Amino acid sequence: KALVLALYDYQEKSPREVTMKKGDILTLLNSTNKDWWKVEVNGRQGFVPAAYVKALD
Ligand SMILES: [N+]
Repeated sequence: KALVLALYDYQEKSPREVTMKKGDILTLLNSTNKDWWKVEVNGRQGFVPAAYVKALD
């Protein structure tokens, strides 16, 4: 699966979200929504704002 780059820190604020740090390389799981993408960070999966990551490939 594709990788995305965290452009900002984001702290999860709902049970379906996940936290990321700027510079993190996240695995993209689902980009079907315009605003929230499902990613894998560490060993957690959840949603982060699509604007706060950049797809690499
Ligand atoms: N998290």
